[PDB]
Amino acid sequence: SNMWVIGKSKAQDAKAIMVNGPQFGWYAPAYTYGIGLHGAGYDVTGNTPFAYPGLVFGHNGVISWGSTAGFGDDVDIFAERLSAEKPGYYLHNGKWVKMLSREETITVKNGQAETFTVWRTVHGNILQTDQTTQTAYAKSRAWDGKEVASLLAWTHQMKAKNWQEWTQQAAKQALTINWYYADVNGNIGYVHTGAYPDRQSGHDPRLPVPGTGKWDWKGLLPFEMNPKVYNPQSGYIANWNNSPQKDYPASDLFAFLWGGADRVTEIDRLLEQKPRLTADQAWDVIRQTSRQDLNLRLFLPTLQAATSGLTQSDPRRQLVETLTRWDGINLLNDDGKTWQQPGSAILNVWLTSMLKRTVVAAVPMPFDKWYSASGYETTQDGPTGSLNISVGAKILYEAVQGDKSPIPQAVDLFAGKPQQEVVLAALEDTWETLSKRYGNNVSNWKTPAMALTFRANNFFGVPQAAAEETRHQAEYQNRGTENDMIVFSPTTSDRPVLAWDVVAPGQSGFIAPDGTVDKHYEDQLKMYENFGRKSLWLTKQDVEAHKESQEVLHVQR
Amino acid sequence: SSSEIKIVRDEYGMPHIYANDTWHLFYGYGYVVAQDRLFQMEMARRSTQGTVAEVLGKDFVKFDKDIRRNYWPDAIRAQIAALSPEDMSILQGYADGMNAWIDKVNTNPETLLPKQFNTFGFTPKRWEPFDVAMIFVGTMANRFSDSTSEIDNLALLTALKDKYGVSQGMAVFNQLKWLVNPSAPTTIAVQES
Ligand SMILES: [Ca+2]
Repeated sequence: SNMWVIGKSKAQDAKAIMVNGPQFGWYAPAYTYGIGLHGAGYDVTGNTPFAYPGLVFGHNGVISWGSTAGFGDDVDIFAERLSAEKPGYYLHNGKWVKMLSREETITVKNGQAETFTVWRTVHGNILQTDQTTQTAYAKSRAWDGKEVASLLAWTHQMKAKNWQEWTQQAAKQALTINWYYADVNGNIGYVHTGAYPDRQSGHDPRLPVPGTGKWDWKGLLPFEMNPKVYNPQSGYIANWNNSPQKDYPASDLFAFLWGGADRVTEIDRLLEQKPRLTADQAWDVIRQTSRQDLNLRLFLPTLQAATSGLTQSDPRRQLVETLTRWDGINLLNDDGKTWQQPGSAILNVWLTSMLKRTVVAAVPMPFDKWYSASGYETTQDGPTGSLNISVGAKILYEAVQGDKSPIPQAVDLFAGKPQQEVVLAALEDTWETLSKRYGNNVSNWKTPAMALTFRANNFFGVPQAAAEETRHQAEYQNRGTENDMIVFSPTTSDRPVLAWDVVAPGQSGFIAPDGTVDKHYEDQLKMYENFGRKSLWLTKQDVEAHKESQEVLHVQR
Repeated sequence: SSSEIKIVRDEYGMPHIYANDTWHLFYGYGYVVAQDRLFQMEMARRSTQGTVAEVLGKDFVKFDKDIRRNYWPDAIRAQIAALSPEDMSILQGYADGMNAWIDKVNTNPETLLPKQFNTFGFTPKRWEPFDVAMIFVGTMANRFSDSTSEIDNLALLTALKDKYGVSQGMAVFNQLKWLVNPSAPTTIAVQES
């Protein structure tokens, strides 16, 4: 999930520009819901996931807000000590404490019903138990019991009129989420929000801790500790689920790392490029980053150095020259199914081969399968979410940095061979594989493009529409599920704020009993595909001016 | 009036709610959501509470059990019970709004019932404040803030110690799953903090 916020000093013909592309997968009917709320202290416009009471993306005519997943470490596992005798008890602070339990009945359409028990300790619900060790794992969340307050902080922030009021609400959001701010005066801000544990000294947050007492968190860290910036010296704020600040520790997921190879660099490159950006230029970064190969930049120097002393008639040198001629931007051919350049196919084969010879080789089975992905995933429906640099690829980047890398190389991943020799061997594998399928003439390689699918099943894998409701887009775009832009103090208008969004397929998922589809069921689908956008209205006169219908209700509590 | 809720839809169908109080404002929101996205919302309610096997069958029993094991319903109810009346209005407003429209739908299903309820062979039930809160808890708290692989990391670490010995196993662990990496590109510049 990406975001770019541009302040006074970087903005051209406006005072502040906010562009958000939350990435949640692509669904039919839309993941988010468009809504404007005027009354009881609220005056907002925007869209929000699952029509939550609070709007994750929008503005109130004074300030604008947005979000991106935080990925801080806010969950720890407690190894609970059970006795063989005296069951449903666990040892805590030298006493055998009884567990909370609840019975549950799963009713099944056309099958027998099923019942089970859920167990809970002071640390959290029990995940799994190992009756051989006499250990049970309880999952402890720093936000346990602040779920409802997090929702309400997301709602009350819509009424803030300045940074001061806005951060009072940011302080109550307990989930690990990045929050972004912009205002009518050109002020911009960022807060890495959430509840984080105050851990015991010598607690390694990557691995379980005994739940017998000594390892129990001391409490939660204060909000003064949460990374934040207000009106940064650069004139902008960019994030693509990268580290908030220097030395901030990421989630404990084995598959998640914050290293020198990060996709946020692709955004930075573009924002530093122009001294000032207009709104169209700010919107335009969505198109470029949507189409950018993420590995080109990281490994081109490595491939260039390795093939420098090779002959022109050497196929491994040819392949690097193709990539050298390429900008990394994927474009579809006229056929709507293949890419213009073979770069991504080359990097995908090369990278898979490199991983198998280096990272995969150093890790015992079956942990070796965690590091073998190149990050070019997909099926026929294309990727289920965003494209990123794989974990194996981030670890291989540090290795190819040698001594320029801050990560001590305990095992030499190249296993005593010079780097160049492993690179050339992987390049030989690439050539052998690709030449076999497409031929020897690299210039006529017509490689398959990734596609986009608006799925009928929600993210849980549960149907939220009929299978036939599934929509397909020819070009895969590494962008938000929705994209929204807020422009404060345009010099171009009389209006103090301008805002746009796109909610595809459409606003409504309604289908009448006879099979009659709503008028707004899919009127935003083509707009999505060609990087278009629709105006978001706030004021009564704009709303009135654009009204298509009215409904008045008289209800009393 | 205080009883009045005006609903204006724009050229894209995006609803705008005009109301004088909190309960009336959230009622309006709930009402248009039930108009636009009832089947989606209903399926999102069953997904977040682990009630998919009831209407969908055998295939969702494991899903249902996994959802239920990952939360404590009673802890959620207690947070709702502790809300102030203004805070409570948002949730009650919302559920009420939705219910208003579910009553008309269930009254005149020959024209108002979402086609998919017929397809899937079930009908919409009324919502309570707990249901609204669970939509957020289940798709925001469990989707993006419930991430850990600590038991798996321990398994990996144990395998590295069996391969490189104790000290070496640990140093390889730090090369694969480092705590911090000082070269990572950051949102906040180092001059800032
Ligand atoms: Ca942890």
